[PDB]
Amino acid sequence: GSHMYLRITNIVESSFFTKFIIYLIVLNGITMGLETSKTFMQSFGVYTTLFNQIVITIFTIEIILRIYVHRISFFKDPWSLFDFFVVAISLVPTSSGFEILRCLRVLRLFRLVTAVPQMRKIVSALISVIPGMLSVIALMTLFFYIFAIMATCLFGERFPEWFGTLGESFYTLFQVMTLESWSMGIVRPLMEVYPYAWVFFIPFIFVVTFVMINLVVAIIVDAMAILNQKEEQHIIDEVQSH
Amino acid sequence: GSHMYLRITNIVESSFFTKFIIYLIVLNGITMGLETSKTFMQSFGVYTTLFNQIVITIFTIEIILRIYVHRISFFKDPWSLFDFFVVAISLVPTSSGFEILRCLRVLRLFRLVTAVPQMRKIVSALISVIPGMLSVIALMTLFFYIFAIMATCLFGERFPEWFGTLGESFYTLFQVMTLESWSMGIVRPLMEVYPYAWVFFIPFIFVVTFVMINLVVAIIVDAMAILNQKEEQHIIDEVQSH
Amino acid sequence: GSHMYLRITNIVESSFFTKFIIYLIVLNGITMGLETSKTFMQSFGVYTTLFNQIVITIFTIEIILRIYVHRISFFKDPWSLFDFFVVAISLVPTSSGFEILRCLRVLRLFRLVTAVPQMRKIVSALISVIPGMLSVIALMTLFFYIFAIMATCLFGERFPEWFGTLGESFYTLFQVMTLESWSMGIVRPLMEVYPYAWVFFIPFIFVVTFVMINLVVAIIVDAMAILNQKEEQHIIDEVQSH
Amino acid sequence: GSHMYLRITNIVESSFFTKFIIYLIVLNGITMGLETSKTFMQSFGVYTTLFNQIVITIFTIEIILRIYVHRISFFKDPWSLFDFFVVAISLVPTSSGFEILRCLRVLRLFRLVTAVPQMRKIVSALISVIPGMLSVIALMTLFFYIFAIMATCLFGERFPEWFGTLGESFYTLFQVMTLESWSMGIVRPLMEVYPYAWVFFIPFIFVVTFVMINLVVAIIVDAMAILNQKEEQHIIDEVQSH
Ligand SMILES: CCCCCCCCCCCCCC(=O)OC[C@H](COP(=O)(O)OCC[N+](C)(C)C)OC(=O)CCCCCCCCCCCCC
Ligand SMILES: CCCCCCCCCCCCCC(=O)OC[C@H](COP(=O)(O)OCC[N+](C)(C)C)OC(=O)CCCCCCCCCCCCC
Ligand SMILES: CCCCCCCCCCCCCC(=O)OC[C@H](COP(=O)(O)OCC[N+](C)(C)C)OC(=O)CCCCCCCCCCCCC
Ligand SMILES: CCCCCCCCCCCCCC(=O)OC[C@H](COP(=O)(O)OCC[N+](C)(C)C)OC(=O)CCCCCCCCCCCCC
Repeated sequence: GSHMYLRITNIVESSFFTKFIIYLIVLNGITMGLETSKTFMQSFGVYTTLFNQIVITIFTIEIILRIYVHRISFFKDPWSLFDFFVVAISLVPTSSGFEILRCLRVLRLFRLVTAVPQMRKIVSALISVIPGMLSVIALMTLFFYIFAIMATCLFGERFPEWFGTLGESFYTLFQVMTLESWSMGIVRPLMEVYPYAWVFFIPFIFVVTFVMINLVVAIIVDAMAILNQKEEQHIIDEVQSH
Repeated sequence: GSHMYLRITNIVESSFFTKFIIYLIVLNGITMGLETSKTFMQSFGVYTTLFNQIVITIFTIEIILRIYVHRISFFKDPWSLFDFFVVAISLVPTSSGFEILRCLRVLRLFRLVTAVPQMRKIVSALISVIPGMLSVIALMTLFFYIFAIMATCLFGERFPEWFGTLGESFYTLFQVMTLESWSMGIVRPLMEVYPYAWVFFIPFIFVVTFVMINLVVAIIVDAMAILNQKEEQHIIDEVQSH
Repeated sequence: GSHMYLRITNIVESSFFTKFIIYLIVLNGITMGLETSKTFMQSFGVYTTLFNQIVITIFTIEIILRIYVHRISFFKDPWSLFDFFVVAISLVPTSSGFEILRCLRVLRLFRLVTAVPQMRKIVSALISVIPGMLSVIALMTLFFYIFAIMATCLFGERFPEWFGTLGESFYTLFQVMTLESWSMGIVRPLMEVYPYAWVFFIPFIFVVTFVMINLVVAIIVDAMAILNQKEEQHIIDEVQSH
Repeated sequence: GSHMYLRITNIVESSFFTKFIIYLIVLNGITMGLETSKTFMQSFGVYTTLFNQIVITIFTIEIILRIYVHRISFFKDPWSLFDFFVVAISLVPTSSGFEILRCLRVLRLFRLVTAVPQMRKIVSALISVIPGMLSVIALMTLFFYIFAIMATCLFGERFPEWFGTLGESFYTLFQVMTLESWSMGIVRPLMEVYPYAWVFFIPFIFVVTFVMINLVVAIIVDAMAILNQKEEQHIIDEVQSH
């Protein structure tokens, strides 16, 4: 039994195997770039379509193998779960009146992140910030929800494209947060009917802007506070212990 | 006497009471989201209106109770003052030719910030920066006031929508500070009549931008200077005292 | 002789004198805000005009006095030089076919910065950064000059409003640096004639953006490097000297 | 032999030589600014054209000399390589149906950066950050490539100006990253046909924005972590060694 199992485990945990997979990702990447062109597709079109159907069958083996080799531990791995879903997507057939999935196929190129350790590290690094930010995101989202409800009620009847709905207002308030056209595009028009509308949007811009800056400052200053704690230990320990 | 008073104080300072209040906030939140839809309002409309009239009577008890339990100390509490005003708003009746207040009702969902300690902390944290910034805000506001007066006098007669008034110019100068359409929307048009107008707006953009960046840098560098002072004490004390 | 001189020096260096001056600044401030309105000017117009002619004569005494009291040292003072020029401006009479100066009158409200120590400190603080930035500004300005010359030569004949002139191109390149309408407003139009124009503007946006961010980072990291040097001294001196 | 070689090496490594070169750069700079004007070119036009043909012959000597003096070491020098190419450009004759190069002539003013040590230092300083950023740029570029392919496939048939091509989509996605017109100009139009398009662009804006901020924070916090390591050594060494 454990004779057969290790036969595959030595294959899977192989460096070659990894490298081979990575080789395909890059190739199926270059492939999917060229499929973008209907010129290319009119000549070398069909070659590409089978290469796609190959790579995807190969990748399905890969995952089955990875699962057999890792069993439970695989579904406990964020990176493997990703690889499952991003290949699973590529399995569900175009046929069934949902041409959208034919467009998501290309998420399988994210496997290159999943398969290359220095990419993995970066992603892990970026993500590591988020869980501290969760409450602040929640507060900001509540803030949006309140203001979105208020604007729907104040401006939605005269300005329904922008505020007719909680979603329209959620969308407009995000545009205002990015400051895209907020004045020329949105508020200057609102004021033609609601002259005091600036009393809603300037303070919204102040709060939302102030928060994002403070978040950044908090992150930097709080992180530098830890590095200073860590110094105190090692500087004070070599003063005490010596 | 102090028999009856403590009967309520044990209720109010109850965890259950807090949790119950919080439960309503979330529900009256979800409620006010659905009121946004006239579809929903045409079916389940009236259920919602009474739930609103209940929650608001309940919340008025809550505050009366909170006041009896806390007396003076309550009106010395920013968080309670908020809760008073944000519920008071919700009391003043729609009737009296001011439909605006019907739209402010929803500020009562900010109680969720007021009622949940980790939200409270964040808000306290964000606000803690402001009092150091006060003079700089004052300087910036003076700067706006001077430039707003100057632009009203230079451009207001040909460009009254944007500069006819001190307020129009205050509003335009804030749009320029955010850089929304400043060139295409405002300055490029001004130059068609006042070719040297760029001499007003580029330097305004330099000053205002430079200041906001410097403020951020000052905050970070000045905060890291304190954390280094605090280290000196503990590092130097364990060198001296030992 | 030095009997008479000190008679005035005790007046000038008076706290009252300072406070009186500051009192006028605020009042002549509020005044110049109300002059903004032709409604107000049609009623209380003339009161205002004489108050202006008073304040300005008073301020001219002030400066003469300040000069007599300080002699050479006055013209060596940036803050006094400012006060000289910002009041001098207000002296040159509207008459002489230059209505622009009537609009600069209001720069005299900057005296409030000049006259209030906590404002003075802020301004001094903001300015303290600039001299380190001088070379980098020079580099950036050279960069603009080169790119402005290149764009005038590439795009100015088809796009003269935006690039016909070194100044037009200098102005457009600053708009691109702020990212105002850079694509929709400028580059997307250029591409209709010069399809590879993106090869000029994306890299311009990368360089200019990268530099401004790096400048900020350099300032923060370099400033935190000094505060760490200063610690080393005091931490190492109390280790050696004790 | 080494008699003749040193005759030139003393010339080239001369301070005067450097200063002379720098003098021309500034002059040929001022020159190329004035060539921008067809007024000036109609009067003093030809003077300028020969001055240009002189400066460029002189600069070609300079480089030949620099090469003879430095041999191999020259082509190992980024700054000299630059000087070679930026002067080489200026050699290839306008004639050959490529009027574009007549516009690149002016890159030779970048020699002033190359020739002035404090400029050199800045450029070296800015560049010093990039190699750490390489992987993150690669990740971001992969991200753009995936999203550009997806948008070409989702929106390119109805919105070909913006998404018809991988390049059009690459270009649009960069405009969205800068947030120029992203909503009013791009997404609001897309939604008229593809109402859920916001599900593509908001998350694209979140990822891309989050990353750029994190990069800046990482740089600052990671750099301050090194300066704290360096302190530990010198603070702990003067505790141990003394
Ligand atoms: C800290 C947590 C904060 C979380 C906040 C995130 C919530 C985001 C919800 C986004 C709303 C999604 C729906 C949307 O945008 O569309 C508006 C709809 C449509 O109105 P309706 O007129 O029904 O349109 C249907 C089409 N018709 C008329 C032709 C049949 O109108 C509606 O159906 C309104 C939907 C309201 C549902 C509210 C759910 C969120 C509960 C969060 C509670 C916060 C606690 C205080
Ligand atoms: C460090 C502190 C700095 C603080 C600065 C903040 C001041 C912000 C004031 C905002 C101005 C609010 C009024 C506004 O924007 O509207 C412009 C008005 C209206 O002109 P008007 O033609 O009267 O319009 C009335 C309508 N009508 C003609 C049909 C009867 O025209 C006016 O009435 C002008 C109002 C001028 C009042 C000035 C009050 C601020 C005093 C601050 C003193 C600073 C010390 C140097
Ligand atoms: C590190 C230092 C960098 C400093 C760079 C800052 C220089 C900024 C200069 C701004 C240019 C100001 C003039 C401007 O923008 O207008 C363009 C003019 C007008 O052309 P034109 O056709 O003569 O128009 C006159 C009107 N007309 C035809 C009806 C008689 O066309 C011209 O006259 C062009 C003016 C060129 C003068 C150049 C002066 C700057 C020398 C900096 C040297 C850098 C060293 C490499
Ligand atoms: C971490 C590394 C990431 C690096 C990503 C950077 C790649 C950027 C490539 C930019 C694409 C340049 C071409 C472009 O934008 O134009 C689109 C073309 C033109 O379509 P087409 O219809 O042939 O137009 C020709 C004109 N016609 C029809 C009249 C004869 O359509 C095409 O030809 C599409 C070109 C696809 C080539 C893909 C090359 C990049 C391979 C990167 C592999 C990533 C590994 C996962």
